[PDB]
Amino acid sequence: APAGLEVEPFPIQMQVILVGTPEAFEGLEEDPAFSELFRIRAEFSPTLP
Amino acid sequence: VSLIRPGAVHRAQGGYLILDALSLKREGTWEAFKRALRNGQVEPVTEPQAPAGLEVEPFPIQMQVILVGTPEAFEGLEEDPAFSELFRIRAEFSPTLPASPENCTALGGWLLAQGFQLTQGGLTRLYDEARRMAEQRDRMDARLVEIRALAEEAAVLGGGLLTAESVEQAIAAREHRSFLSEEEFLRAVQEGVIRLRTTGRAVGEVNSLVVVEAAPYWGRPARLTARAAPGRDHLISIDREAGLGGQIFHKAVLTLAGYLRSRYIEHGSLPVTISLAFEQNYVSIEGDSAGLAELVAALSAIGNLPLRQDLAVTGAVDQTGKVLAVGAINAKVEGFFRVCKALGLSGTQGVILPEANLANLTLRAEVLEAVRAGQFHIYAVETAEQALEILAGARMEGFRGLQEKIRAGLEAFARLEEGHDKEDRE
Amino acid sequence: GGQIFHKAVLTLAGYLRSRYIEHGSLPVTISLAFEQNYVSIEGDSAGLAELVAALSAIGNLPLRQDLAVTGAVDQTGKVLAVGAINAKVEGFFRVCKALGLSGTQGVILPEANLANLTLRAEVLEAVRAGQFHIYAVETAEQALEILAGARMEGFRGLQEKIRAGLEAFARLEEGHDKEDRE
Amino acid sequence: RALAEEAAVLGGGLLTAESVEQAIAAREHRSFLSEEEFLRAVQEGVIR
Amino acid sequence: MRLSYEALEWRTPIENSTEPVSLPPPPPFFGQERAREALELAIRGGFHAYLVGPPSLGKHEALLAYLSTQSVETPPDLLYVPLSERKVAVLTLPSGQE
Amino acid sequence: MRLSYEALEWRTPIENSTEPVSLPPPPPFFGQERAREALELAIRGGFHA
Repeated sequence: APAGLEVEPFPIQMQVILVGTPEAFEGLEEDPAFSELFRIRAEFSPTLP
Repeated sequence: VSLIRPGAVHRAQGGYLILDALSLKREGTWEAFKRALRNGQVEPVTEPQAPAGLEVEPFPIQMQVILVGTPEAFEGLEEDPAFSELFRIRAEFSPTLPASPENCTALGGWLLAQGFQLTQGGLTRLYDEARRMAEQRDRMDARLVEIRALAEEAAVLGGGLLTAESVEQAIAAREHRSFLSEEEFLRAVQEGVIRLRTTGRAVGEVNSLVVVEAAPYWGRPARLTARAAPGRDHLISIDREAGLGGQIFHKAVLTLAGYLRSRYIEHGSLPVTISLAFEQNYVSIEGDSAGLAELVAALSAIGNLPLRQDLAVTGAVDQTGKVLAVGAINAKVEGFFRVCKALGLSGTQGVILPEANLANLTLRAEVLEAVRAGQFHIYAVETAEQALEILAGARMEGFRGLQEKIRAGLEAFARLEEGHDKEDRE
Repeated sequence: GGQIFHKAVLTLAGYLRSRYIEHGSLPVTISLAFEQNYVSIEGDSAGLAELVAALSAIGNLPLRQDLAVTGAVDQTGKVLAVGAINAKVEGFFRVCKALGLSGTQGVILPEANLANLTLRAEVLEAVRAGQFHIYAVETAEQALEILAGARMEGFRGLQEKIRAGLEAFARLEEGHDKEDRE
Repeated sequence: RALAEEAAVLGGGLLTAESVEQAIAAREHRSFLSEEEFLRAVQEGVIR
Repeated sequence: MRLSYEALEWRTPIENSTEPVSLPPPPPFFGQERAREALELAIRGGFHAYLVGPPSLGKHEALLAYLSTQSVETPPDLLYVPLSERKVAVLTLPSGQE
Repeated sequence: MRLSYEALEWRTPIENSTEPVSLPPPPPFFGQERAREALELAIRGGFHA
């Protein structure tokens, strides 16, 4: 479409909370930017006392 | 002419264009950009399916281009001789800064400029934590983004003011959030699933300290074993020969073999084959830097010396016996101290690490307070002989010393092999 | 990978070579094979079954078939933990019951796995009735002496019997070398 | 030519001997980081 | 040898933690003299240059803070001027003339 | 050594199986205090976790 509006980018004011298996985050954790953006790691212990 | 949208070049005339070499190679635009810099001119991108376009005269370039990126990202560009031909000036950001009170004041000023409110104690604690993160006492980490993030976390926990106690809370929370793997390890050790001798003597068993690479940075002990058999001089490192590792002569294996052979010459054929292995896995091995733990375990196995399981052993060893520095010493020592604490401190446990790592030792305050209490003794050694003497408790001198018992063990293996060779000739 | 070293093979070889130094040039080659396949091998940990079977083959030891054995072992002889002890013990108990229990069927499992034993109600009831037995061992010596039914030292000591078997292999190789003179 | 340029900037309009020395020293010093780390490690005793 | 506490105690002694401290902001690239001198050389001479360093060093932040403090001669205005509907040349003018 | 039934008995001793239980719902992430505290930190500070 050559009729694209010059849409102003929508500002982001939210907390992004990724969810996934430890395997899934291994690919993303490689990136030096990922550790810079997401730096609070909430781990779910697979067992409870 | 009115549809020409200015790009990066069309806004930096007489100024500075700040680029990211990582992007330049990720978008493959480095070739075109380098050609443009060569020409000193550039044209906007022309769509090849629009013959009724504009033959725009190339836009002149009069600007300082200042590339930004990591040292790793620039080798992809340093192959081109034009790259060093264009950018003659390389500014290398030192990963560490001199840890001096002037730099502490500078750090405080920088944090205040970031908008944080910090007490003097909080600044001191952040400066100490930065030094620890750099893992040297006299060089504070220059990664000011990480320091800023840590200060953010401390402010959130402190209500807005970076009091010292808030900074210790933030550091403890940082450790605690990624502590799950170590929680499982300690819980297993308590439950007996992973039995690590933290008391008493054992022959050939040592408590090495390893950094798991099946996980992020976390030092933990791994019980390393070495067994001696009478036979060839071949030295098998099981963790380094679990597959496609026996066809490669690893530098660690050759280093251990060289030290062992050249240290004892009365049976210089090395009548003993040494099998080195790790109890269980989660063990990650360098495979290129022989560990002091392996050497002391092999010597104890050869000489049948009961090594103390109280004291962990870490360090990279050279064939002369000169113990070298190892990366991430703090993590290893903290991990062993945690494992000792979970099993309860008997007041005798400790760590044997190279003297070279003395300037890398920045231990967590719990370990320091344990040390001052005479409950956890950090032993620093220079050469493998000192570490072996500390483990065995005895010296290299006198009747029935460590050297004498190692000689006796090698002699016993030599005579056993001679008797075996007698069987091969009869 | 018929030309690639394995952690299990190196582990067992190290243990065997170290434990019998009066024949350090280990005179006997041992073949470890699983009767029937459907056997999925870890390939990264040498099972206590492999070690005790090798020892019985060396020493001509009649091992008890009543008891199963499981567990990984280091190159020192320390019986380590293995995953899913429950499934293995339940499987052996079912196989025993289908053939009819006799009160002597049992399992040899490492004491490390004691914090994992969550056996079913039927197995626990069989234990309480003394129909199925769980023996927890820590070092390969204990498992070997349990299976063989005799102690390592003394009359018909298992260590002495293994030494006798290795000496028999050594004298056989010497007799073969007698033909190598020609 | 590049080194002469660097010397000229440090002198401002002239390639004096001092300017050439300063330019060469700066050439060494800008890529001196690895050796700086090496010497710091040697002094601190990390590498003996 | 058995390390004593004093040779192991590295934490800077905390004196006061009850009062806030006000400090002047440090100059950009503080304790980073190599980068400062290299950038001064690359700026006075107008040479192309490149910064290297481990990630999360705040290279962008510190670099932009330092560059904004720099004063540069007033750049000329450069603009595309169409001599036809097919030919568009580049025109340079004194500052503020476009 | 032959483990006794008492040592291997791990089932919780069942007292009553005749009356319904009335218990309040547990706090979210029960027994997951690591994840709970990490999310507390991520929420109060508004970081990306």
